[PDB]
Amino acid sequence: HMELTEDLNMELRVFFDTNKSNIKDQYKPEIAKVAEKLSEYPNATARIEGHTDNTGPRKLNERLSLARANSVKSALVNEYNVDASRLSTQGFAWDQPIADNKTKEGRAMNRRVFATITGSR
Amino acid sequence: SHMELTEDLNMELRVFFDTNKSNIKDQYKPEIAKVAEKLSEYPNATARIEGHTDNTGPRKLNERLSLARANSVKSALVNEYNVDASRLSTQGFAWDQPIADNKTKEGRAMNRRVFATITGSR
Ligand SMILES: N[C@H](CCC[C@H](N)C(=O)O)C(=O)O
Ligand SMILES: N[C@H](CCC[C@H](N)C(=O)O)C(=O)O
Repeated sequence: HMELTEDLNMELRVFFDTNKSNIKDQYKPEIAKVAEKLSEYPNATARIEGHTDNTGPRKLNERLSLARANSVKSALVNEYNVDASRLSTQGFAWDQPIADNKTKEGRAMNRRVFATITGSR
Repeated sequence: SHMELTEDLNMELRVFFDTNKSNIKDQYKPEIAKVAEKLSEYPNATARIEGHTDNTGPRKLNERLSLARANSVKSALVNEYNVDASRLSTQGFAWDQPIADNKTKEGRAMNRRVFATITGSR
Protein backbone atom coordinates (compact mmCIF):
# COMPACT_ATOMS: atom_id res chain seq x y z
CA HIS A 1 0.00 0.00 0.00
CA MET A 2 0.89 3.60 -0.56
CA GLU A 3 -0.58 6.87 0.63
CA LEU A 4 0.33 10.27 -0.64
CA THR A 5 -0.56 13.88 -0.25
CA GLU A 6 0.42 17.02 -2.05
CA ASP A 7 0.18 20.40 -0.29
CA LEU A 8 -0.15 23.68 -2.16
CA ASN A 9 1.27 26.91 -0.72
CA MET A 10 1.34 30.04 -2.91
CA GLU A 11 2.04 33.72 -2.19
CA LEU A 12 0.91 36.26 -4.72
CA ARG A 13 2.10 39.94 -4.46
CA VAL A 14 0.36 42.55 -6.54
CA PHE A 15 1.49 46.26 -6.39
CA PHE A 16 -0.52 49.33 -7.13
CA ASP A 17 -0.12 52.88 -8.37
CA THR A 18 -1.10 55.77 -6.10
CA ASN A 19 -4.86 55.84 -5.57
CA LYS A 20 -5.44 52.95 -7.95
CA SER A 21 -6.88 49.52 -7.29
CA ASN A 22 -6.73 48.23 -10.90
CA ILE A 23 -4.70 45.06 -11.60
CA LYS A 24 -1.86 46.16 -13.98
CA ASP A 25 -1.37 44.01 -17.06
CA GLN A 26 1.94 42.60 -15.87
CA TYR A 27 0.13 40.71 -12.97
CA LYS A 28 -2.32 38.91 -15.15
CA PRO A 29 -0.06 35.90 -15.74
CA GLU A 30 0.36 35.49 -11.91
CA ILE A 31 -3.41 35.66 -11.39
CA ALA A 32 -3.87 33.06 -14.16
CA LYS A 33 -1.38 30.78 -12.39
CA VAL A 34 -3.29 31.23 -9.03
CA ALA A 35 -6.51 30.28 -10.85
CA GLU A 36 -4.87 27.24 -12.39
CA LYS A 37 -3.66 26.02 -8.95
CA LEU A 38 -7.12 26.64 -7.34
CA SER A 39 -8.49 24.23 -10.05
CA GLU A 40 -5.62 21.74 -9.49
CA TYR A 41 -6.24 21.82 -5.71
CA PRO A 42 -10.03 22.12 -5.55
CA ASN A 43 -10.10 22.41 -1.73
CA ALA A 44 -7.72 25.34 -1.78
CA THR A 45 -8.65 28.74 -0.39
CA ALA A 46 -7.02 32.18 -0.47
CA ARG A 47 -6.64 34.93 2.04
CA ILE A 48 -6.19 38.21 0.11
CA GLU A 49 -5.03 41.20 2.10
CA GLY A 50 -4.77 44.71 0.73
CA HIS A 51 -2.76 47.66 1.96
CA THR A 52 -1.91 51.29 1.28
CA ASP A 53 1.02 53.63 1.86
CA ASN A 54 0.38 55.95 4.78
CA THR A 55 -0.50 59.04 2.69
CA GLY A 56 -3.97 60.65 2.37
CA PRO A 57 -7.11 60.38 4.56
CA ARG A 58 -7.60 57.28 6.82
CA LYS A 59 -11.01 56.69 5.37
CA LEU A 60 -9.60 56.75 1.80
CA ASN A 61 -6.98 54.15 2.77
CA GLU A 62 -9.47 51.90 4.52
CA ARG A 63 -11.50 51.83 1.34
CA LEU A 64 -8.55 51.66 -1.04
CA SER A 65 -6.95 48.75 0.81
CA LEU A 66 -10.07 46.69 0.63
CA ALA A 67 -10.71 47.77 -2.98
CA ARG A 68 -7.22 46.45 -3.87
CA ALA A 69 -7.93 43.06 -2.24
CA ASN A 70 -11.35 42.96 -3.91
CA SER A 71 -9.87 43.75 -7.36
CA VAL A 72 -7.73 40.64 -6.97
CA LYS A 73 -10.70 38.61 -5.87
CA SER A 74 -12.83 40.05 -8.67
CA ALA A 75 -10.25 39.11 -11.23
CA LEU A 76 -10.33 35.47 -10.01
CA VAL A 77 -14.12 35.32 -9.68
CA ASN A 78 -15.03 37.13 -12.89
CA GLU A 79 -12.25 36.34 -15.36
CA TYR A 80 -11.33 32.82 -14.05
CA ASN A 81 -14.68 31.54 -12.65
CA VAL A 82 -13.19 30.88 -9.24
CA ASP A 83 -15.92 30.45 -6.64
CA ALA A 84 -16.09 33.64 -4.49
CA SER A 85 -16.56 31.86 -1.23
CA ARG A 86 -13.04 30.35 -1.37
CA LEU A 87 -11.38 33.82 -1.33
CA SER A 88 -11.46 36.06 1.65
CA THR A 89 -10.62 39.78 1.38
CA GLN A 90 -9.55 42.32 4.03
CA GLY A 91 -7.98 45.71 3.83
CA PHE A 92 -5.49 46.96 6.48
CA ALA A 93 -5.13 50.55 5.25
CA TRP A 94 -1.63 51.71 6.19
CA ASP A 95 -1.38 49.59 9.41
CA GLN A 96 1.00 46.92 8.11
CA PRO A 97 3.77 48.56 6.18
CA ILE A 98 6.52 46.34 4.69
CA ALA A 99 8.71 49.32 3.74
CA ASP A 100 9.73 52.86 4.55
CA ASN A 101 6.85 55.26 3.92
CA LYS A 102 9.48 58.09 3.78
CA THR A 103 10.54 57.21 0.24
CA LYS A 104 8.70 56.87 -3.13
CA GLU A 105 10.24 53.46 -3.35
CA GLY A 106 9.04 52.20 0.10
CA ARG A 107 5.52 53.65 -0.56
CA ALA A 108 5.24 51.67 -3.84
CA MET A 109 6.11 48.53 -1.90
CA ASN A 110 3.34 49.33 0.69
CA ARG A 111 0.67 49.80 -2.00
CA ARG A 112 0.01 46.12 -2.40
CA VAL A 113 -2.07 43.02 -2.01
CA PHE A 114 -0.54 39.86 -0.64
CA ALA A 115 -2.58 36.76 -1.16
CA THR A 116 -1.75 33.43 0.44
CA ILE A 117 -3.31 30.33 -1.11
CA THR A 118 -3.19 26.91 0.59
CA GLY A 119 -4.68 23.64 -0.27
CA SER A 120 -4.02 19.85 -0.40
CA ARG A 121 -4.98 16.85 -2.45
CA SER B 1 8.64 37.94 -9.95
CA HIS B 2 5.58 38.55 -7.83
CA MET B 3 4.72 34.92 -6.90
CA GLU B 4 6.09 32.03 -4.87
CA LEU B 5 4.49 28.66 -5.46
CA THR B 6 5.39 25.43 -3.78
CA GLU B 7 3.80 22.02 -3.97
CA ASP B 8 5.07 19.56 -1.35
CA LEU B 9 4.83 15.85 -1.82
CA ASN B 10 4.69 13.33 1.09
CA MET B 11 4.27 9.77 0.14
CA GLU B 12 4.55 6.51 2.11
CA LEU B 13 5.16 3.10 0.55
CA ARG B 14 4.92 -0.27 2.34
CA VAL B 15 6.15 -3.43 0.71
CA PHE B 16 6.12 -6.85 2.50
CA PHE B 17 8.14 -9.94 1.82
CA ASP B 18 8.02 -13.70 2.04
CA THR B 19 10.27 -15.36 4.63
CA ASN B 20 13.93 -15.32 3.72
CA LYS B 21 13.14 -13.47 0.44
CA SER B 22 13.95 -9.93 -0.78
CA ASN B 23 12.06 -10.10 -4.09
CA ILE B 24 9.26 -7.68 -4.91
CA LYS B 25 6.02 -9.54 -5.13
CA ASP B 26 3.66 -8.65 -7.98
CA GLN B 27 0.99 -7.09 -5.89
CA TYR B 28 3.57 -4.38 -4.85
CA LYS B 29 4.47 -3.42 -8.42
CA PRO B 30 1.56 -1.05 -9.07
CA GLU B 31 2.65 0.89 -5.95
CA ILE B 32 6.28 1.05 -6.87
CA ALA B 33 5.20 2.39 -10.30
CA LYS B 34 3.13 5.11 -8.65
CA VAL B 35 6.18 6.04 -6.54
CA ALA B 36 8.34 6.26 -9.71
CA GLU B 37 5.61 8.40 -11.32
CA LYS B 38 5.76 10.97 -8.42
CA LEU B 39 9.57 10.91 -8.35
CA SER B 40 9.35 11.97 -11.99
CA GLU B 41 6.67 14.76 -11.37
CA TYR B 42 8.80 15.99 -8.41
CA PRO B 43 12.32 15.59 -9.83
CA ASN B 44 13.85 17.00 -6.61
CA ALA B 45 12.07 14.53 -4.27
CA THR B 46 14.13 11.86 -2.51
CA ALA B 47 13.22 8.56 -0.87
CA ARG B 48 14.37 7.04 2.45
CA ILE B 49 13.89 3.29 2.03
CA GLU B 50 14.20 1.13 5.22
CA GLY B 51 14.09 -2.70 5.30
CA HIS B 52 13.35 -5.02 8.20
CA THR B 53 13.00 -8.62 9.10
CA ASP B 54 11.05 -10.62 11.62
CA ASN B 55 13.12 -11.84 14.61
CA THR B 56 13.68 -15.45 13.44
CA GLY B 57 16.98 -16.98 12.30
CA PRO B 58 20.62 -15.86 12.64
CA ARG B 59 21.37 -12.17 13.42
CA LYS B 60 23.70 -11.61 10.41
CA LEU B 61 21.25 -13.24 8.00
CA ASN B 62 18.67 -10.56 9.15
CA GLU B 63 21.14 -7.76 8.95
CA ARG B 64 21.88 -8.65 5.34
CA LEU B 65 18.29 -9.51 4.40
CA SER B 66 16.81 -6.30 5.85
CA LEU B 67 19.27 -4.22 3.68
CA ALA B 68 18.64 -6.53 0.74
CA ARG B 69 14.94 -5.82 0.97
CA ALA B 70 15.53 -2.01 1.06
CA ASN B 71 17.94 -2.46 -1.93
CA SER B 72 15.47 -4.51 -3.89
CA VAL B 73 12.88 -1.66 -3.69
CA LYS B 74 15.67 0.84 -4.74
CA SER B 75 16.69 -1.52 -7.51
CA ALA B 76 13.17 -1.61 -8.95
CA LEU B 77 13.05 2.24 -9.03
CA VAL B 78 16.58 2.51 -10.45
CA ASN B 79 16.42 -0.31 -13.00
CA GLU B 80 12.85 -0.50 -14.12
CA TYR B 81 11.95 3.20 -13.74
CA ASN B 82 15.32 4.91 -14.33
CA VAL B 83 15.19 6.84 -11.14
CA ASP B 84 18.48 8.39 -10.37
CA ALA B 85 20.07 6.08 -7.65
CA SER B 86 21.57 8.97 -5.70
CA ARG B 87 18.04 10.20 -4.88
CA LEU B 88 17.22 7.06 -2.84
CA SER B 89 18.86 6.04 0.49
CA THR B 90 18.65 2.35 1.73
CA GLN B 91 19.26 1.07 5.28
CA GLY B 92 18.46 -2.34 6.91
CA PHE B 93 17.44 -2.59 10.55
CA ALA B 94 17.20 -6.42 10.85
CA TRP B 95 14.66 -7.22 13.59
CA ASP B 96 15.31 -4.15 15.70
CA GLN B 97 12.17 -2.17 14.72
CA PRO B 98 9.17 -4.49 14.80
CA ILE B 99 5.67 -3.19 14.00
CA ALA B 100 3.90 -6.40 15.00
CA ASP B 101 4.09 -9.46 17.20
CA ASN B 102 6.87 -11.81 16.27
CA LYS B 103 5.11 -14.67 18.12
CA THR B 104 2.57 -15.06 15.30
CA LYS B 105 2.81 -15.86 11.59
CA GLU B 106 0.72 -12.77 10.84
CA GLY B 107 2.88 -10.43 12.99
CA ARG B 108 6.08 -11.91 11.51
CA ALA B 109 4.61 -11.28 8.01
CA MET B 110 4.06 -7.52 8.94
CA ASN B 111 7.66 -7.23 10.20
CA ARG B 112 9.16 -8.60 6.89
CA ARG B 113 8.82 -5.22 5.19
CA VAL B 114 10.21 -2.18 3.61
CA PHE B 115 8.75 1.18 4.49
CA ALA B 116 9.81 4.11 2.32
CA THR B 117 9.07 7.85 2.76
CA ILE B 118 9.28 9.98 -0.34
CA THR B 119 9.32 13.80 0.17
CA GLY B 120 10.26 16.86 -1.84
CA SER B 121 8.85 19.98 -3.40
CA ARG B 122 8.36 21.48 -6.86
N1 LIG C 1 -2.78 61.59 -3.63
C1 LIG C 1 -3.32 60.73 -2.57
C2 LIG C 1 -2.47 59.44 -2.31
C3 LIG C 1 -3.22 58.53 -1.29
C4 LIG C 1 -3.48 57.04 -1.69
C5 LIG C 1 -2.32 56.17 -1.19
N2 LIG C 1 -2.34 56.06 0.28
C6 LIG C 1 -2.24 54.80 -1.86
O1 LIG C 1 -1.99 53.85 -1.11
O2 LIG C 1 -2.39 54.66 -3.10
C7 LIG C 1 -3.27 61.40 -1.25
O3 LIG C 1 -2.09 61.51 -0.79
O4 LIG C 1 -4.34 61.73 -0.66
N1 LIG D 1 13.61 -19.64 8.04
C1 LIG D 1 14.65 -18.64 8.18
C2 LIG D 1 13.95 -17.23 8.21
C3 LIG D 1 14.84 -16.10 8.68
C4 LIG D 1 14.52 -14.80 7.86
C5 LIG D 1 13.38 -14.05 8.52
N2 LIG D 1 13.90 -13.44 9.76
C6 LIG D 1 12.77 -13.04 7.53
O1 LIG D 1 12.63 -11.89 7.97
O2 LIG D 1 12.44 -13.31 6.36
C7 LIG D 1 15.30 -18.93 9.50
O3 LIG D 1 14.51 -19.08 10.48
O4 LIG D 1 16.56 -18.98 9.57
